[PDB]
Amino acid sequence: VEPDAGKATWVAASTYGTDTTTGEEVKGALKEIHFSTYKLAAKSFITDET
Amino acid sequence: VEPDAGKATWVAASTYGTDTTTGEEVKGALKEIHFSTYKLAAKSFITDET
Repeated sequence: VEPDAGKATWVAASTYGTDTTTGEEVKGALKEIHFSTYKLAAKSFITDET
Repeated sequence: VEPDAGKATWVAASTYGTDTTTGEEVKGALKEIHFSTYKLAAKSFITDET
């Protein structure tokens, strides 16, 4: 599962040259979410007399 | 040769299921019998002179 924002830092416009800041954001970070399974079980019996 | 009984116990009028306890019969059996043989001999010797 992905993450969102993502904050781009505005630049006052004194300079030219590129000369571009970018808020130093992680290019590819993701989150694993993992699932697990439980088991319900029962037993019954029948005696050889009833 | 076999031995005899070899009894089987009756249920305690409540213990019908499993619930083990039912007794058991004769675990060691088949008594051996050995026939030995005995030997004998006789002799009688005559002479010409009599």
